[PDB]
Amino acid sequence: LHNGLDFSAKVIQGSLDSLPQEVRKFVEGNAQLCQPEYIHICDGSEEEYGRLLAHMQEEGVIRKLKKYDNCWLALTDPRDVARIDSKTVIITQEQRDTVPIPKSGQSQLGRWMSEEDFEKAFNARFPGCMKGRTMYVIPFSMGPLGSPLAKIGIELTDSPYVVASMRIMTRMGTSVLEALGDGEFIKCLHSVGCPLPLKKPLVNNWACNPELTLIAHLPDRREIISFGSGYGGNSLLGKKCFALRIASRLAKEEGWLAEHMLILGITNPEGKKKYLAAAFPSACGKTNLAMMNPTLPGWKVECVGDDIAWMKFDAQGNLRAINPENGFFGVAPGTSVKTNPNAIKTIQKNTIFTNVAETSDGGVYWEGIDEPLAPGVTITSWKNKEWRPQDEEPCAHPNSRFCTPASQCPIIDPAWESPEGVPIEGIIFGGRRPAGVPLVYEALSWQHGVFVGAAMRSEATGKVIMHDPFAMRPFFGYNFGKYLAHWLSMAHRPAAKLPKIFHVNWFRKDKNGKFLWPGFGENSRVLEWMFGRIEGEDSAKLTPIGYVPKEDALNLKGLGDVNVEELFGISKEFWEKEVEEIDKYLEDQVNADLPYEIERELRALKQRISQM
Ligand SMILES: Nc1nc2c(ncn2[C@@H]2O[C@H](COP(=O)(O)OP(=O)(O)OP(=O)(O)O)[C@@H](O)[C@H]2O)c(=O)[nH]1
Ligand SMILES: [Mn+2]
Ligand SMILES: [Mn+2]
Ligand code: NA
Repeated sequence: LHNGLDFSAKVIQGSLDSLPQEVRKFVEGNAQLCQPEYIHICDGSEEEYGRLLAHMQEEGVIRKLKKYDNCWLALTDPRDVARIDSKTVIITQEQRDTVPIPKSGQSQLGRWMSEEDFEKAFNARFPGCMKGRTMYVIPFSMGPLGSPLAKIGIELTDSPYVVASMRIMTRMGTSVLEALGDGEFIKCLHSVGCPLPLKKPLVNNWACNPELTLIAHLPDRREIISFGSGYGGNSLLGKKCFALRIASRLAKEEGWLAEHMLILGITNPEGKKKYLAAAFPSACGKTNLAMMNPTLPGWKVECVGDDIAWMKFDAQGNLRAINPENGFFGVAPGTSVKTNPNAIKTIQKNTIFTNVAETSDGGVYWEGIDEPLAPGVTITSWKNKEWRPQDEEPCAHPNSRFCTPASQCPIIDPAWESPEGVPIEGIIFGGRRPAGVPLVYEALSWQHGVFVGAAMRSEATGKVIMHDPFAMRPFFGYNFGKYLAHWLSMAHRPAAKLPKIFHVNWFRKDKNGKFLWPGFGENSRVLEWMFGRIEGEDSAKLTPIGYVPKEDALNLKGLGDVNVEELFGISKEFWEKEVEEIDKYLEDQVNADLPYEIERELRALKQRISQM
């Protein structure tokens, strides 16, 4: 009767008419709601990318890092990398489907919001929120195009930084739209929450709305709706919202697993290769392991992924894993030639850095780079101030990131994009435990291994030790007890070849606070032991917590005087306290949804400890 709800006049790249019907409805419906000035349907081309970077550069949104080949630096409003799992929620009809109902306290395992409450929140945020801005339409694949394990999303965003970063971290553009056709997709809606004219002053040329920041997941509607943050997991909606929260619920429904795991391939000196997955929390070194440079001669490690694993048993019973990401969104501080040489070589081109320091010669700098600068070279911190080594403040934000293409990693695995995925033979859990937990132990069974994941604890970074089951505490898409049952159910599947489960601790300290294990490339010696155990080698000693390496089973040559007594010590007094703490945690936090098999493993461990 007038123009309908036809936004064709506002399209500045692409065509609404060429979009699949349901994608068009999603775009136009949100264009009506958010009132963007323009619509840009991303094609994923190199020209689109380069021009958007130059535009952001011209506006002061990012700076070019002149030392490198096509690298860039964004400095955020410091409010936009504050703690916001308080503002991260999942909407379902029933709270219990999202989190177990705890016995004593508040839940640590997720944060539910009612549908009613969410609709009020949404109505208070999104209407007119993109006024004066371009709505970018990002078609993206999580996983290799045409992998039967891949899933597709469409992200609408008003942030060019999100567009640039999603090109790196996902497969993005016209080829995705063509692969999608009329199939299902996850609807991803994002706004920085700063319509023009700006109602509040812009800090550091970084649009955000901290007071209204809210990151919502609606698994029954296949929707992620995120408002007010331009940063990381809040804005790149593939990264955690899709990769873990939505995907874990899809996995539950469909019979697969979505996990906070690296995936690596390891080849021995006789050419035999195995793939392993490992779940460690933030600050516990997944990215270091995934890209490891092994010290043991004749061994090779190659990287499939450093953060997310989507895993499904195939008809032959093999546990096939893909990396659903297209890049590495890695913590910058602590990355050096020493700790991650392969990362150092990946990130010197075509990489976007956020919240690190800049050197006067146009390079990057951060705590732990271990790379001295020439006299006269000066440093600008992530707060855009002159910075000196003898100051209180760090030069980079402690969780600042690089965002780099996976294809550039010099040890990227030749099957990192194989659509069928890679066959996983081992799953590793671990965190930071300064006391009591040995370097490595092996679980006694699948059920025991699921308990080991469930019981994971890690020192926060007096000190505090917190539970982080499966390294998924921030990320469960649904009730953690039901997740445990889902894991346990894999054992009753036809022909499943259940991988061996291990627990590691890189972080045990002696009584003066010194690390007992050197770690990093030396962890290859632990992987050698795991490799042998998967192969059935008689290299294990039974203990109350699981199997540990026999005396002399680990290759310790070249390590000198490693204190093996302390590094492998298992104390009854420590483990008595441990099991009690785990018992109380699971009772409180999982309560009526704790599977029988987990409670049984808890009872069994308590019993074996009692007989020490
Ligand atoms: N002592 C020791 N520290 C390690 C080792 N591997 C990694 N680290 C430490 O782990 C930290 C880096 O881990 P992150 O990159 O935060 O961990 P991540 O698991 O990749 O975290 P996300 O990217 O947030 O998922 C640094 O403090 C490293 O020094 C190791 O083998 N030994
Ligand atoms: Mn990482
Ligand atoms: Mn992570
Ligand atoms: Na900035």
